[PDB]
Parts: sequence; C-alpha cells; structure tokens
Amino acid sequence: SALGKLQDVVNQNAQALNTLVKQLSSNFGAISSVLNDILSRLDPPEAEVQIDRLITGRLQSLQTYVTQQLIRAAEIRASANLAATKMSECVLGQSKRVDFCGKGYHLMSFPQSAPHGVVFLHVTYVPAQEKNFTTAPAICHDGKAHFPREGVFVSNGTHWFVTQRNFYEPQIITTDNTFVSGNCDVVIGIVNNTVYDP
Amino acid sequence: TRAGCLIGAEHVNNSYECDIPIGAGICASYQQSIIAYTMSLGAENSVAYSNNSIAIPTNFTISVTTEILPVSMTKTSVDCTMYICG
Amino acid sequence: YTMSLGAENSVAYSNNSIAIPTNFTISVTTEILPVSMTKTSVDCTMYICGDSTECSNLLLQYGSFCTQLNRALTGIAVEQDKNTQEVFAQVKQIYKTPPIKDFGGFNFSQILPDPSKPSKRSPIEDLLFNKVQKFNGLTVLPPLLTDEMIAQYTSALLAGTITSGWTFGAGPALQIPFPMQMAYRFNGIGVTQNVLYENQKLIANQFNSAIGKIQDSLSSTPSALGKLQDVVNQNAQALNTLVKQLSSNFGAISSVLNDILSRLDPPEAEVQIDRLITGRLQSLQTYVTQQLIRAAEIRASANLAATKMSECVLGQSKRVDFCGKGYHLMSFPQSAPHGVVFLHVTYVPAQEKNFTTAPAICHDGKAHFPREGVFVSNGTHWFVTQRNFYEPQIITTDNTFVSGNCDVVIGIVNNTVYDP
Amino acid sequence: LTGTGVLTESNKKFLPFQQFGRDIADTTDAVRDPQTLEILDITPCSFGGV
Ligand SMILES: *[C@@H]1O[C@H](CO)[C@@H](O[C@@H]2O[C@H](CO)[C@@H](O)[C@H](O)[C@H]2NC(C)=O)[C@H](O)[C@H]1NC(C)=O
Ligand SMILES: *[C@@H]1O[C@H](CO)[C@@H](O[C@@H]2O[C@H](CO)[C@@H](O)[C@H](O)[C@H]2NC(C)=O)[C@H](O)[C@H]1NC(C)=O
Ligand SMILES: *[C@@H]1O[C@H](CO)[C@@H](O)[C@H](O)[C@H]1NC(C)=O
Ligand SMILES: *[C@@H]1O[C@H](CO)[C@@H](O)[C@H](O)[C@H]1NC(C)=O
Ligand SMILES: *[C@@H]1O[C@H](CO)[C@@H](O)[C@H](O)[C@H]1NC(C)=O
Ligand SMILES: *[C@@H]1O[C@H](CO)[C@@H](O)[C@H](O)[C@H]1NC(C)=O
Ligand SMILES: *[C@@H]1O[C@H](CO)[C@@H](O)[C@H](O)[C@H]1NC(C)=O
Ligand SMILES: *[C@@H]1O[C@H](CO)[C@@H](O)[C@H](O)[C@H]1NC(C)=O
Ligand SMILES: *[C@@H]1O[C@H](CO)[C@@H](O)[C@H](O)[C@H]1NC(C)=O
Ligand SMILES: *[C@@H]1O[C@H](CO)[C@@H](O)[C@H](O)[C@H]1NC(C)=O
Ligand SMILES: *[C@@H]1O[C@H](CO)[C@@H](O)[C@H](O)[C@H]1NC(C)=O
Ligand SMILES: *[C@@H]1O[C@H](CO)[C@@H](O)[C@H](O)[C@H]1NC(C)=O
Repeated sequence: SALGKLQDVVNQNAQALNTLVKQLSSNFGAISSVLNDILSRLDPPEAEVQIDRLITGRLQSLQTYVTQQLIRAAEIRASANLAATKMSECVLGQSKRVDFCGKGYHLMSFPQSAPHGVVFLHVTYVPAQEKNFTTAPAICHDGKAHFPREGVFVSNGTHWFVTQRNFYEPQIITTDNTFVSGNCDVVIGIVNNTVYDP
Repeated sequence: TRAGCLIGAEHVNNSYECDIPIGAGICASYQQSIIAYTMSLGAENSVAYSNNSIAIPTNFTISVTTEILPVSMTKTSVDCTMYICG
Repeated sequence: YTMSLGAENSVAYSNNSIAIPTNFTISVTTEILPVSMTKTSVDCTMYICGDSTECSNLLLQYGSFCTQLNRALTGIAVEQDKNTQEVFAQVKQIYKTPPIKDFGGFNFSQILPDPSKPSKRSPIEDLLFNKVQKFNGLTVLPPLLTDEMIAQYTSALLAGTITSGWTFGAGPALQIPFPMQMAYRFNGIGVTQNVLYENQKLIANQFNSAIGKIQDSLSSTPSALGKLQDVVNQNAQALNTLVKQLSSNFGAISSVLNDILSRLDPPEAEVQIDRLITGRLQSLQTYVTQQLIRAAEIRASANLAATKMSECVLGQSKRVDFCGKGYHLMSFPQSAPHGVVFLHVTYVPAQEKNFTTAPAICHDGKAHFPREGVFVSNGTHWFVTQRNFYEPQIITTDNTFVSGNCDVVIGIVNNTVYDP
Repeated sequence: LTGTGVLTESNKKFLPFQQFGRDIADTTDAVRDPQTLEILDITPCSFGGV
C-alpha cells in the first residue's frame, strides 16, 4: 500500500476509460446500442432518429469523461508543482520549512524515479534521549547581566554551563560565549554564577 | 450512532486508532469479530513544564522517511468522431 | 469617485541615513481559512425517479451515469475528512497544559479550552462557533472528526506550542520556560534575547492586550468569518438549486412523476418521463461538476491551512506575510466551523528615529565592519547597533571585523575602535 | 393527489380555502382530507443509504 498514491491515479484513469467504453453499450432510448444494427435495419428517415439518440448519449458520455479528466488533471498538476517545489527545495537545498521535507529537522533529500511520479527520501535529524536541566535566562556576574551568545544556560544540579540548544554539550560559561546587557536587577529569574575570563 | 444504525459490530469502551471510519468519531475494526469504538486522537503526553526547567537532547538519530507524489497522468487521447460514430 | 490606492509616503532616503526602531509592538492578527466542505450525498436514482420502477427502468438505458455521479460525490465526501485530518491531526500525542498557568506574565486563557464549558472550547473558539432536501434523496454525512475532536487536536497543538515551543513538531516535546521560548523567537527575527527579557513585562502586556482585542474584534465584526460562511452559502445554494430543478417540466406535461404515471400508459408515459430524466440527470450532472470544482478550491485551502499549521504554528517562519504581517514570532490555531483560524503573533517595529550611518569605520588605516549590526551616529558619537532595535553599543574590536584598508570603501568614516 | 409516505396530524394553520401545502422544494407536504377536512402532514417513509 506504500505506493497507493500512485496506484490511485492509475486506477482512477483506468476506471474512467472503462466507464467511457461501457457507455457505448447503452441504447440511450435507441432500438440498439449498435450503430451498424440500426443502419442495416432502417432507412435514413428513421435511422437518423435512432442514431441521433446514440449521438446525444455518446457525446454526453464523452463530455463527462473529458470534464472529469480536466478536473483530475488539475489535481495532478498541483501535485506536480508541489513535487517540483520539493525538488528545488529539499533536494537542491536545505529547507527551514517544518514538515515540508519530512518530519524532523531537514538535512537533505534524495529523489527516486517512480511510475508516473516521484519518491523523495527525506533525511532528517531527530533529537533523542533528552534529559532535565535547570535553566536561567541570564547569569549575574560583577553586577552585570550575561546572556548566552548561541546556546542556553543550564545547571546539572551543582554547576552552570552553556550549551547549544539542540544537543547537550555543557561548556564552561565564559566571556567568549556570552554577552552583557544591563544590570542584574532587570532580568526575571536571573541567577548568580561566575563568568570565566580566559 | 450519529451516522446511522450500525448492526453486527460490537461497541466497546476501549478507544483505538481509527481503522474503518464510520463517522462522528466512531470507527470500526476487526479484532475475532468486528467492533465499534470512539477513535483515539493519540496518547496523552503531559509536558513537565516549569518556569526554570529545560529538556535538552543528549543524543539524536538519523531518520529517513518516504514521500510519494504523483507527477503525471496517462496521456489518453479519444477520437471523438470514432468513439461516437465509428 | 476614483478609488485611492493608499496614502502617499515619501521615504527620507539618502546615501548616509538610516531609520532604526527604538520600540516595537506585539501584534496579533487573524487568518481564517476553509478546511472542509459539507459532505453531501445525492442518491441519483431517487433524485431523478423517486421510487418509480418505470422511470428507474428508463434510467438504466443511460448506462452508468448515476454510478459516476454517486462515485464523484463519494470521492468528495472522503476528501473532506482527509482535508480536516491534514490540517488538525499533525500531532501524534495529545499534549496538556499544566494546572498552573505561569508563563511569565503571558496569558493564554482566551485560546486555551475553558474547563467550565461542556464543549471544552476556548473563549475565542466558542465565539467563532457562535458566529458560523433530505426528502429528495439529498442527505448529509457527518465528519469523521467531531467538533469536540477537532478542539482536542487544537488544544494539543496549543499545549505543545506553549510548553515545548516547536520541538514537539520535530521530535519529542522538550519543555522550555515560555519567556525563554519567546527569547528564541526574538532571536529568530534578528532581535537579541536581552530585548525580550528586559522588556518581558511590557511584551507580555502587549500580547495579552492584543489577544483581548481579537475576541472583541471578532464579536463586533459579523463579516469576520465571511470566508467560512461563503462556503456554507455556496453549498446550501447549490443544494437548493438542485432541489428546485425537480419542479421543472423540461418539456414534460408535468414535473411530477406520479402525475404522469397516473394519467398515461407506458407508450406515452415513457416519452414524458424521458423528458424529466434528461432534465433531472442534466441538473444533477451540473451539480456534481460544480461540487468537484468547488471541492478542488477547498482542498487547496486545506493544503494551505495544513502548511500554515506545520509552519507558523509548529515552527517559526521566515516567509514574509505567510504567518501574518510583520516579523513572525509564533501562531496559535483555533477550531472553527468547517475551517481553521490562526492567530498570528508578530513583532512590529515602532517609533523609529533618524541616524547617520556608515558602511565601515576607518581606524589605524584599516576598514572595520560591524559583525551583526549597523554603524550609526547620534550626531556626535558613533555606535554599533542591532538593525531591528536601537541599542547603541560602543564600537569595539569584539563587535567588528577587519577587511582591507580605508581607501576602498565608499562612504567610510573616521572613528575610534575600542580595544578591551 | 397520489404518493407514498406517512400521514400524521398537522399543526399547520391552513386557511379555509387551502387544500394542500408545499415546502421550499415546491412539493406536497400536507393535504386536507376531502371528507373530514382534517389537515395531514406528509413525510416520506424511512429511508437512507446502506
Ligand atoms: C488572564 O486573563 C483573563 C481575562 O481574559 C483573567 O480573567 C479575569 O480576571 C479578573 C480578575 O482579575 C475578573 O474580574 C474577570 O471577570 C476575569 N475574566 C474572565 C473572562 O475570566 C485572568 O485572571 C488572567 N489570568 C492571569 C494569571 O492573569
Ligand atoms: C514602547 O511602547 C510601549 C507601548 O506600546 C510603551 O509602554 C506604554 O507606556 C505608556 C506611558 O507613556 C503607558 O501609559 C502604557 O500603559 C504602556 N503600555 C504598556 C503595554 O505597558 C513603552 O513605554 C515604550 N517604550 C519606550 C522606550 O518608548
Ligand atoms: C523531568 O521530570 C519530570 C518529573 O517532574 C518527568 O515527568 C519528565 O519526564 C522529566 N523529563 C526528562 C527529559 O527527564
Ligand atoms: C556537574 O558537572 C561537573 C563537571 O563535570 C561535575 O563535577 C559535577 O559533579 C556535576 N554535578 C552533578 C549534579 O552531576
Ligand atoms: C518560578 O515560580 C516560583 C513559584 O512557584 C517562584 O518562586 C520562582 O521565583 C519562579 N522562577 C522564575 C524564573 O520565574
Ligand atoms: C546575587 O548576589 C547579590 C549580592 O551581591 C544578592 O543581593 C542577590 O540577591 C543574589 N542573587 C541571587 C539570585 O542569588
Ligand atoms: C461500557 O461502559 C458502560 C459504563 O459507562 C457499561 O455499562 C458498558 O457495559 C460497557 N461496555 C463494554 C463493552 O465494556
Ligand atoms: C528623517 O528626517 C526627514 C526630514 O529630512 C523626515 O521627513 C523623516 O520623517 C525623519 N525620519 C525619522 C524616523 O525621524
Ligand atoms: C550621543 O551619545 C552620547 C553617549 O550617550 C552622548 O554623550 C551624546 O551627547 C549624544 N549626542 C547626541 C547629539 O545626542
Ligand atoms: C552622498 O552624496 C553627497 C552628494 O550629495 C556626497 O558628497 C557624499 O560624499 C555621499 N556620501 C556617500 C556615503 O555616498
Ligand atoms: C581619516 O584620516 C586620514 C588621515 O589619517 C585622512 O587622510 C582621511 O581623509 C580621513 N577620512 C575621513 C572620512 O575623514
Ligand atoms: C360528507 O363530507 C362532508 C364534508 O364536505 C362531511 O362534513 C360529512 O360529514 C360527510 N358525510 C358522511 C356521511 O361522510
């Protein structure tokens, strides 16, 4: 069922064609669905009446088919446009768009050929094995408020570290990985710690 | 049910992922006999929120997922005159 | 009158002048999108022939037209549940907010479910829901997901967004203090995190006010949900038209099938019936075709709504005007009748003032460029500041970088770069 | 006036000259009984998809 999305397209079109063909067996009020039988039995003055009934029915059947194909074609076009977007993005570049190039943090994608369609293998980074830390919006040191330049301030229960947000990597808090703005009397939840100067 | 009268399926209190949709939150599945149930929207997950607690991944995995999209349709062509009149 | 395209606004452009916001506001805007359409179902044979066997037998002479019509409407009905699922069922777990709503001053009581209500809807969702044939074979099938279930998906998305930010939309839900989450979202728009913390009280107040405005704006603006009402009106109108067509003769002696059958014998009755079948079949084909075209429009809207759930809600967007006007911070989904409402929270620059600027500073014969911000002058002194929020720092070697000499950059100015 | 359905007592305020009524579909949904002058509502016999 994995490729049901492609099989459904094939099935819908095959079904539409089969329906169109079957309609040729309908009388539509005529003495016969077979045009040759009408012509072999009747002269034009009467044959034309029976034929007119078949033309109306068959023309209507064909119009129905074409209309459905145009509507269906529009759906396929929209899908193709999405597939094209996911080729430029995802494959020919890294996407920042959530769930656009798979679930998780998109790294890269690889296209694969498929019957009347395309298959994308999306490679994503998925965070795992998280653990609880105590955090703070800022560190108070020398009466000044220090903020992390890239990561977040976390405590393992005894010591404060600064770490990148998407992967635990507890670095010593230093003046080279923080910046200062304002004093310690402004930030709510600011904690007292030491900021190391190399 | 709201959808109508469902006969032959055994209604149960246990909620499961929807298999065959009936309507109005009701689904049916084969579990053996056919049963009816109110579909689950997923397991509940309480986040350990506080004003000073953060969760940080110490590991990660590389996941590969498959996305399948239609690109083209069979290029059918119908000869109107032949179809109608042979 | 000749319509205005807007007020004229001359920008005070020059080769050395920059305007920089000294303040900002938190704006909340509402985007309303159709997600689903009423799942109508028409019994072709009953619509055309009622319970007449004589008509039904004539209807068979037309082949499988009724099968196609029943199938097309069924296909639409299925799509409508798919549309809803794609938009709302984007979370595998049902997340819950904590008993204690302490988010650092940020009040979400208007978007979170109200526990005092049997419907378990938010104050805003309740408002949205308050704002917005059978006998002829035209029935309506219920949605797979009831309003209650859609509300549950929405509340799960809200709980996730509030307590774990966008992490739950990528992997596991990782808790984070709301103020800290907002700080990350400020960084995401080119505004340093200290701006969030230093103005945390102000920002929470601007947010809380903006949310209150949303509820009042919707309440006092009946046309606000016109986009959802239009869908309802178009489908109701189509059904009413379809029913009315049963009163047409289409050349027959009577639009009433029973009257034809009670008066005429088959040799003549079939002629009159054939006229009604042709007309009624044509009327039904017209209806179905319009529903398929309309369904496609709804599908496109649902796809957009789904995109704006993954983006905007389950993450911060960089796309302009995609998640509201202004610099997107975050979004909150709300359940609505046959659709979704997004409350987009954006950062909007305010109270800008004129500064003199320069592409580089010349010092010690070398050209210094800002690492993150822009060099600005208040009339006597040069500072380096972040581009989206005036915050004039001393120009130092720790916030600039050097490339080339002073004889290359056009408009370079002489100043002192401080070495700590 | 022929048809098939379920006959029930009507609560519709028929005027003395009115013989039958119609709904928004412009089909008969009520009749005046020609002998008793009782007003009856007409609904279709239970039906639906299976
Ligand atoms: C969050 O906002 C709501 C209003 O939207 C606050 O509820 C109001 O609280 C005041 C008391 O301070 C009452 O007089 C009002 O009648 C309440 N209104 C409603 C609709 O409940 C709620 O207290 C705020 N919560 C926090 C923590 O500030
Ligand atoms: C930035 O703008 C905000 C308003 O958007 C200012 O806060 C308001 O200040 C006035 C006093 O002038 C108070 O009456 C309002 O109640 C305040 N609003 C809020 C939500 O607190 C803020 O002072 C401005 N900051 C600067 C530097 O101009
Ligand atoms: C954090 O602690 C809470 C208990 O207070 C627990 O439920 C939660 O799963 C923990 N989270 C992590 C990542 O350990
Ligand atoms: C925190 O990390 C430091 C440095 O590795 C270690 O010495 C200390 O024991 C840790 N504290 C806890 C509670 O794990
Ligand atoms: C968190 O809430 C507690 C009250 O439960 C309060 O004492 C503490 O100061 C708060 N911390 C922060 C960072 O808001
Ligand atoms: C930090 O130390 C100062 C004294 O220098 C004290 O007044 C302040 O309360 C301390 N802050 C915290 C969070 O302990
Ligand atoms: C479901 O629960 C109700 C009580 O609310 C009980 O009466 C009923 O028998 C239960 N049915 C099943 C299949 O467990
Ligand atoms: C800058 O000065 C011009 C006048 O030269 C004025 O029109 C413009 O509004 C000023 N811009 C700001 C932000 O003050
Ligand atoms: C520029 O800023 C400095 C430092 O605050 C101040 O001393 C000076 O007067 C300001 N100049 C003007 C024109 O505002
Ligand atoms: C701006 O234009 C003036 C002429 O009007 C010129 O003298 C000045 O050097 C130019 N400054 C820059 C940075 O281009
Ligand atoms: C900067 O100073 C040098 C002399 O060291 C001078 O030649 C140059 O023109 C000055 N540049 C500006 C913009 O004043
Ligand atoms: C005959 O019909 C009239 C209504 O026009 C009714 O009042 C009368 O009672 C009926 N008589 C009998 C014997 O049914």
